[PDB]
Amino acid sequence: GKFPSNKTGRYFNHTLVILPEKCGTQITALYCVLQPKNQTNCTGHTTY
Amino acid sequence: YNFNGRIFYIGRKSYTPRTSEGSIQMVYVITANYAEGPNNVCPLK
Amino acid sequence: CIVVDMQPSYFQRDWPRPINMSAADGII
Ligand SMILES: *[C@@H]1O[C@H](CO)[C@@H](O[C@@H]2O[C@H](CO)[C@@H](O[C@@H]3O[C@H](CO)[C@@H](O)[C@H](O)[C@@H]3O)[C@H](O)[C@H]2NC(C)=O)[C@H](O)[C@H]1NC(C)=O
Ligand SMILES: *[C@@H]1O[C@H](CO)[C@@H](O)[C@H](O)[C@H]1NC(C)=O
Ligand SMILES: *[C@@H]1O[C@H](CO)[C@@H](O)[C@H](O)[C@H]1NC(C)=O
Ligand SMILES: *[C@@H]1O[C@H](CO)[C@@H](O)[C@H](O)[C@H]1NC(C)=O
Repeated sequence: GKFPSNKTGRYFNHTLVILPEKCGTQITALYCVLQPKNQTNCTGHTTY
Repeated sequence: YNFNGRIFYIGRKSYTPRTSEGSIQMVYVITANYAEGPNNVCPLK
Repeated sequence: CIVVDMQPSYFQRDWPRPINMSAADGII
């Protein structure tokens, strides 16, 4: 979908994210709902 | 319906899930994959 | 929360490595 700041890259339901952790020694996979936060330049408001 | 910001014309129609006496009528779909490798899933004998 | 700098102009150097079929690079 679209961000409230008219940007692109928001996923509106369950997302699968693959993250490397601990200096590239662990690979994790989270299937979680990704909610935007409301902080300045932090996925909230009209400035992003 | 306004999903995500897009217009979606939908339609919902209900039905009775179970009979009068209280027996739930299920539908079970079972898909079995026969592959060329070793067969893991087995019946318990 | 964190002010970052986004500038894709410096991120365009190519050094391409295309797929070589004779080595089976991406064959599953
Ligand atoms: C699938 O599951 C059923 C139920 O768990 C298994 O049937 C059970 O089989 C055992 C032994 O074959 C039975 O135990 C026997 O019980 C009688 C009294 O009921 C007792 O006198 C004997 O000494 C013995 O302990 C058990 O009753 C029986 N249960 C039922 C509900 O039939 C069945 O064997 C399983 N299939 C397999 C493992 O392939
Ligand atoms: C996707 O997210 C919306 C946001 O509320 C939710 O209503 C919907 O149920 C979600 N999709 C599924 C399949 O649960
Ligand atoms: C991303 O950056 C490139 C590099 O200038 C640009 O050509 C492209 O239009 C940008 N895309 C978006 C969606 O901002
Ligand atoms: C593919 O790899 C082989 C093995 O080194 C090499 O001989 C060949 O030239 C390569 N092909 C290309 C198109 O790079």
